[PDB]
Parts: sequence; C-alpha cells; structure tokens
Amino acid sequence: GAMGTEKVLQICPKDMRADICVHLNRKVFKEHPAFRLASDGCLRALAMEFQTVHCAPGDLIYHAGESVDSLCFVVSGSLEVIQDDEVVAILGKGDVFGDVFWKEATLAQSCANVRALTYCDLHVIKRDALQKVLEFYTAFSHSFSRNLILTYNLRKRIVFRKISDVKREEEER
Amino acid sequence: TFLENIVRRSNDTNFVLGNAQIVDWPIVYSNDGFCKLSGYHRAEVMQKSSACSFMYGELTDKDTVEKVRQTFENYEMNSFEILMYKKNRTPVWFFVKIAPIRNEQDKVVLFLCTFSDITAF
Repeated sequence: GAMGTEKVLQICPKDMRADICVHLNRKVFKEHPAFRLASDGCLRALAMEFQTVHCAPGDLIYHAGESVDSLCFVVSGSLEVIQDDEVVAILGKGDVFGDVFWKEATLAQSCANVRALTYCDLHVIKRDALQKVLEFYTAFSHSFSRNLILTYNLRKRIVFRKISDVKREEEER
Repeated sequence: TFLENIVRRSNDTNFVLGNAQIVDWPIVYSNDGFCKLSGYHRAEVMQKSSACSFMYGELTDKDTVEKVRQTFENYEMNSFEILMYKKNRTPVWFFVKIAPIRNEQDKVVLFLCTFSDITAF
C-alpha cells in the first residue's frame, strides 16, 4: 500500500507561515464537524502534522495485513474496500477510515485492501501525532472523538458468506 | 467498475448498492439522499442488508418482505410499496425499486435499490 511510503507527502513545508498551513488543510478542517471548536493553537498544531496521499486508479492505499497507524480522510475520488476478494464498501469524499481504536491503540493490522477506483486524494494524520494534540487540548479531545465516526474500521474482519459457497455446502449435505 | 459506474448519477434519487454475491446482499454504498430519507448515517447503513430488514418493524407487511427477498434471490427487477421505519421510528410508506446490475460478462455483481417516500413529490 501507499501508506508508510514516500507517496505520503507533508501538506505543509515546515517553514510555511502557520495560518497559510491551516488554510492548506481547509478541505478537512472546515468541512468535518470533528474540528469544529478547535482553538487557533490547536488547528495550527494539527495542520503541521497532516499529510496527503495521491493515488491513481488501481493503486492500493492499504493491503490487508499492513499496519494502520493513521486516520484517513477522503477529500477527492472514490475507493473500494475489499475483503476476501469481495467489495465490502465504497468510500468517497468526506469518508473517514482507519482503526476504530485510533485513540488508545498504537497500531491496528488491516483486515482489508483499500484500492483507489479513481484518482484519489487523502488527507491523513498519524494517530500518535493526533493523540499528542488531543492530550493537550482536553476539551477539544472530547468534541473531536464525539464527532469522529469512521465509515470503515480496518481493524475488524467482516463475517460474511458468499452465496455460491452456501449453495455448494447445501448441495453436499 | 460496475460499482463506480452506478454511483453516477444521483439523479436526485435516494439509493443504496448491495453486493449481489454475498448472503443478505450487504450494502456497500448509500448516497446522501438515502441517508437523509431514512434518517440513518452512512456509516451505520454500511453492511446492512440492501433488502433493508434493519428498517422493518411491527407494521411492515411480512408478505411484502418475502416478495422483496424473492426478488433478490431470483435476480429480478421489481418495485414495491413497503411500510418501513425511519431511524427516528416514524413509519413511512416507501416506494422501492430493486434492480440487479450486471457486469460486462453479464454476471449480477450488485443490486441497485432506490427509495422514495410516497407522500413526497
């Protein structure tokens, strides 16, 4: 997958004026309700930690089995989540994916491949950097986690059966 | 592929896409229109059955439930009116169209299910 590689770019150069950096993050900060009540100091700290990933159709963001260390926000494009060779979700602009336990857990191992269907742009933040911010901005930590709902949780395997396997397993009993 | 192709265009319709190859035909996508209409968040709609059993309740007609299910089992296109419950528990009569969608190899890969409140216009 693209995560964990050089394909993940910093949104802001480190010497960029802080307020311009916050502006560079607007597609997430001004649109996702979890960022609503952040102080300027809080937005500036988050803005400097955010990264972006740009994928082509067919590129994998994650492969099943790979470590999931970031919260990922889809800002442009569409992706498919694939488990056991079946589509289990389609993600699009505004969707958030990662580990449901991002707040307390260091790592999750992905149970699904996440594959771009179109050219895709993600804004991603490592959960260790996010946690450092939330441990300082205590009130923000409450409103942020309250309003941060994942569209897909890569930590959990979906339990499902294929109709054809049930049909065969019916015919053979 | 067939999934991306369907997502366009919303056409001001309310729809979900169910995986046609998986038991219970789980939803892999729902648009804003469906989420607004049903009252449910996209994240909670994900992986629910596209026959919408999660919205059935006391007043839902169990004979209609069976015919909806049969439509999925036989890969047929049919329309129904069914009384289902919005997330806020209000019972609403929905007009529901179910359409199996085939790929280039003519295999059913998904069900396109479209919904409207019959008192809307």
